[PDB]
Amino acid sequence: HPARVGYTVPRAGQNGFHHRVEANKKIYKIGKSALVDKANARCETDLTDKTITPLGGFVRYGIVREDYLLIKGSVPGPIKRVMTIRKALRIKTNKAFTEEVQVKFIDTSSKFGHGKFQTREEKRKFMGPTKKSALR
Amino acid sequence: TKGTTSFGKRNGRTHKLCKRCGKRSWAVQKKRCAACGYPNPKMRSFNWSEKAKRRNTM
Amino acid sequence: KAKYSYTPKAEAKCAKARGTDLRVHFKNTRETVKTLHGMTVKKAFAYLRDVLARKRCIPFRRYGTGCGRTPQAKEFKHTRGRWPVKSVEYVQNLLKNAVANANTKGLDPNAMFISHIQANRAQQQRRRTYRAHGRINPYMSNPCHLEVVLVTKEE
Amino acid sequence: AGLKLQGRLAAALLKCGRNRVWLDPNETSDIAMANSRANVRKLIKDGFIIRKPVAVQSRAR
Amino acid sequence: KKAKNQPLSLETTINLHRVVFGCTFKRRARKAIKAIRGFVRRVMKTHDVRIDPKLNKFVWSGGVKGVPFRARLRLDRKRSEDEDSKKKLYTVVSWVPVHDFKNLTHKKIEE
RNA sequence: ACCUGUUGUGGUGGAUGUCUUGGCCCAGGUUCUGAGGAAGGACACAGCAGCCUUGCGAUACGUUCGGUGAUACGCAGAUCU
RNA sequence: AGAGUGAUCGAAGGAUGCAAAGAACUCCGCGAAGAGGGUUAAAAGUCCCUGAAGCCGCAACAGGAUCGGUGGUGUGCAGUGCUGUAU
RNA sequence: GAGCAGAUCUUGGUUGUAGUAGCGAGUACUCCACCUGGAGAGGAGUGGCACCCCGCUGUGUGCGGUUGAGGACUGGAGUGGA
RNA sequence: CGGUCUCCUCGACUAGACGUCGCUUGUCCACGGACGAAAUGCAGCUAAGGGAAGUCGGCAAACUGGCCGUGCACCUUUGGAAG
Ligand SMILES: [Zn+2]
Repeated sequence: HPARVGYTVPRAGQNGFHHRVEANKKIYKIGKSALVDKANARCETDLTDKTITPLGGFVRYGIVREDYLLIKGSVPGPIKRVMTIRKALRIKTNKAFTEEVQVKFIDTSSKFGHGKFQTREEKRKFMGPTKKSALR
Repeated sequence: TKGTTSFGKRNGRTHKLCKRCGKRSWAVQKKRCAACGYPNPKMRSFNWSEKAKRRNTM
Repeated sequence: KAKYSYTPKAEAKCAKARGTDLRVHFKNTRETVKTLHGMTVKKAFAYLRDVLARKRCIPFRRYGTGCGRTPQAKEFKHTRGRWPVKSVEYVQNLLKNAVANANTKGLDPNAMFISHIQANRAQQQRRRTYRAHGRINPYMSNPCHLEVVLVTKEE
Repeated sequence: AGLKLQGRLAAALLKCGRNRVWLDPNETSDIAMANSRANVRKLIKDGFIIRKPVAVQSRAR
Repeated sequence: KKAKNQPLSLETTINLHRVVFGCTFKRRARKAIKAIRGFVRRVMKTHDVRIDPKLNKFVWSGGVKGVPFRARLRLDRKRSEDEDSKKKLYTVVSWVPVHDFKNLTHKKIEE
């Protein structure tokens, strides 16, 4: 008693594809379109101009070729999914909140596998003349 | 065990055809028909079964 | 005898076919004919070809508890539909006999439509199924009688 | 059963077994009109029925 | 009139490893035959697809669960070659032993 | 479309009504089996017959003879006035 | 018949028609059927006198959230009969 | 032997459940060909066409059996032979 | 998918009539098909760090595993224990 299962009892069913709002996400970088910059993912330390698309492209996505944002952490949904980004509502006044962020390094290595190299030229210089390159 | 699996060992024949009553009631081991009692000259018949008489009457 | 449950205004403008002890599941033939009821003869035959090819389905409106939902049941404002193959083939034979009867009566069958297609539960034929713990249960075949009238178009 | 009788008779006459008998697929009709061990003998003489060489269990290894 | 309905002859490489991937081992080769049928149907726009017994032999050359990763096929969309009925195109898909699938793109016979 | 209902109709079903070469009951008569082989049980026997028959026994759905007097019959087939 | 090794147990099962006149022939189909066309007083069609209830299909019509029910009550509205009916 | 609503009543016929639960041990099938009333698949698919012919369009991973070509199982305490 | 008497019984690995695979013989028959195939289930496996803290209870699973050489304790009925 009560002689009915309640709404509070965990049952099996649909998991995922719910509408969620992930609040308080800091923007770490706004990079310009790669068609115009060609060096958008270069930072104070990098010596080669590089674009945020990694080696072998983003897995299941491709090249990034528009103005990109670097959100901190994870955002809902898969890739290719449309995320509305609103100005914050649950506003704090920590330094974590009101902190200036400068990116010193952007990892553009291959996410399809384990990428040891941040640049195809780095990969060349490490793995120098191969059979396919010496045949080209 | 008792049922399905011991019903498989049930070959053999306690009774076979009797030559007086042609019924499969003749016990093989003790050569005695279980229905008419063949070896003895009288026919086996008891008053406690009218049906059994009915099935053999003249 | 030979008595259908459909009175036509002019049976000189009709075509009739009947099937008895058809050895098809009734509950599927019922839905088949209920879908086929008002269609023209050409629409009917094309519909049956498509149901066979599984491109569109047969909605299971009444005798369809447990039937699987389909996107092909949107044709009839329903969601549960199937593709009853043996009954589609038997109703194909039924309508083919009715079309032959039309041709015999001297009638364009392509002008007629299906008026009063119908199915009935025939006599059930028993079999034995063998259940746990030494029980026996029946397997009754549930066959059907079929009948169809085609009535020529009125324009 | 299309050529089962002919396969059995041929297995007998060839002393192998129906799984080593080869019935000509391009002579299935004349093979099916066999009807007797004598006609199966004729077919075997004619080449429409063959004793397949025993498979290999080589011992070189 | 459509070229869909004319006799044709393509030589094309089907990649069967996209097909038999994550598939149940005991059913890989049956699935590869069904996929060859669906492939040839999508390509030659026919319903009569006839697989050569030598192409079946090749698909089964690894047994089940050992299907080759790709087969060079020859799709010949053929006239019915004998009938009393209507046109009724059909395609006999056979096997082309190539030993090397390098730069082997689709080809047409007597273009 | 589905459901509920009311009619009409069609199916499934075999209740009803009517009957009956059957039973049950009462009265009368007889009780008449067998080693000369009984009662029962087998296996046989028909042009087409499996079953049944208070049919029959290698003379095998029948043999002699009497009474009757033109059929028998599900098909045929020669005997019969 | 059937069941049990056996001693034993032991059912269900009647009705075409006056007469087989037992459904010729035609169309369609592989065929059964079916549609015609017939026999017959009638299909009474070898399931055969009749064919109830329960249940089911179909068509027509009337409604369709609510134990706000079945049923009762008093009207109403549609459909449907019945009885009487002055000059 | 004279009235049924009941007796876990007797016999018979049924209904929902429900086209539901299921039909999941013994590794496994595939291709061509022939056998078909049909089985590479249509009910008069559709436009000319006035049935022939020429076009277009649709066809369910597809019944059964048997040769042959493959893939596998039994693996001699056998799925063999008595 | 139970039970039911006897006989014959090949090659390779191996101690082998274990177990695994193959010639001879026989068979592909068990209702199937699609969809990578939800949840749950019955089965097969894995799993970091910890290692019975789980539980009535190390239940279940895991560890070990054949052979060769060296070698082996308490206790003992002198045989064993003992692989
Ligand atoms: Zn006796």
